[PDB]
Amino acid sequence: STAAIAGSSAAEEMVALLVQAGLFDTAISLCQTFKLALTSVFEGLACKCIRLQQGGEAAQAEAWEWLAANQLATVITTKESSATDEAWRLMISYLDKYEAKNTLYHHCIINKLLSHGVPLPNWLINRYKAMDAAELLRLYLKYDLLEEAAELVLEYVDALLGKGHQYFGIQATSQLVWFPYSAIDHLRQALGENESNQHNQAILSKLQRKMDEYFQKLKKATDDYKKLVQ
Amino acid sequence: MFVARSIAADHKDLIHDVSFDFHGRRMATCSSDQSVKVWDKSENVNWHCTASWKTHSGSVWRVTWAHPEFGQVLASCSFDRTAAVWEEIVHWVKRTTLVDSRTSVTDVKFAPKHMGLMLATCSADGVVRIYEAPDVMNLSQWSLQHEISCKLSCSCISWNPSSSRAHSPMIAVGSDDSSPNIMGKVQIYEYNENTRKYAKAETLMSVSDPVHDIAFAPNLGRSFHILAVATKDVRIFTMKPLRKSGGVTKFENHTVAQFDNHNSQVWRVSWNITGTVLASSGDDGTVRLWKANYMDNWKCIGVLKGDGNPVG
Repeated sequence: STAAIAGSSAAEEMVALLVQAGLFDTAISLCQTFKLALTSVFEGLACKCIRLQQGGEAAQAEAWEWLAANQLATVITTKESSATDEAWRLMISYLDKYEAKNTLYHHCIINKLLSHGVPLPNWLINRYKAMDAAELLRLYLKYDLLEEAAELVLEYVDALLGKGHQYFGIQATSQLVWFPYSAIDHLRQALGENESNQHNQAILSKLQRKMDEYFQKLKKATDDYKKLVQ
Repeated sequence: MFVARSIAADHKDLIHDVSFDFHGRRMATCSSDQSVKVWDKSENVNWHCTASWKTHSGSVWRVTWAHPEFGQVLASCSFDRTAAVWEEIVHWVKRTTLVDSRTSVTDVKFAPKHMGLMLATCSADGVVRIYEAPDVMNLSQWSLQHEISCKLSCSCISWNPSSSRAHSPMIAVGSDDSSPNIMGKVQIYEYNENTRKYAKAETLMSVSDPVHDIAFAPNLGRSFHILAVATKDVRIFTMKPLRKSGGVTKFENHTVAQFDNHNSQVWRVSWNITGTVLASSGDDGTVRLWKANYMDNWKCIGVLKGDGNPVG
């Protein structure tokens, strides 16, 4: 039926039907030719991955199949991988090769992953922290992951202080010190609504104390560097 | 017939840890002079040194041989937050230097072969990092996949040797922190496939004393598992999984043996190939072997003197 429909249609329509059927690599190529963005295909791939994460056996086998229609770069002997993990790697590879604006692709993947919730893996987390930590924080608040948000904030503070700055893309002659204050504000507001969990209050207090310490040290370093330049 | 062999070590400095290979013919001896020597066994029992090289400035703790199916792969953790992977070329050659850890990597353990080549490193910060090599031909590429926070200073790690598909991968993590009040220093982490991440399953609150070494016993086609914990006293536990999902299957723990016969701190615990005889070390300088009889009663079967002679 979609065959007849393609018979008399246009590019956007083709892309739509291909994504629905599951032929993703072809959709990718078509998007590139007409300069259409790759968002659709990345989102479709993310959907399949979420489906497999929590899905039945038949879905898993069909998944293996459509992977052969696409192109898996290498063969890995891991028994634990199964079809689902193979589809994950395919998506990852397609992303690396056909990449454009970073914000767009990562965004759409993360959004689709949080269709019904998912614990992101550590490699992805680290890559994102090294590129766009602010966007990483915003998606947390979108689905109310306050504790993870606080952990990220603490790690970013540590990176700005020189401890593992490489993992956050912080270059540091002090110059760069961009701190996302608005996000911290929103986090505090979310924490101070229900005000029921004692543990939450405790973690908030700890974070605040640590931040205050950070700021005093920042002020000392400030005075020092100002004196130096002068 | 217990024999005594005196092989001149040819080591300029104190030897720390030795480890046999899978088939029992190749062994690596790391020493305090920052050198790792590989001794191989000929047709005659005589051992011969084949390769000697310097590895790390930091104090090398453990050396782990991988399954021969993947090749002659070694691993060495050190004080300087590094975990190097070694491979011969036909001389041992460093392929990677895992340095994601911010604190001294204390223990390194290779994953059972059925999962793949997944080196695991625990560090003093309290984070267990499980890396993974995608292709065995290229050993320079290692991608971190799972980081497990334990909230306590890790001292030792041990995988579950079980290859049963029903038993999801499990890793045990100890805590050497001399906490005055905090108990539960042995934590078991299970892999939930649905969340594709490691989650805590059971915490052995009974162990309230610093844990020096943990070791799983081969399952041998049994419903329950056995974990040996080396603290101030040797303790053997039995974790029977409960009935049956969306989450970790809770466990039921029973302490079946507790031996304080060492009268000192138990530092090391290791099982034999079939998990019947457990050995233990101590400050007394003796290695006591423990074996269970037909009535499941563990008893000491051998003690050793410092000069090398056996205790009669």
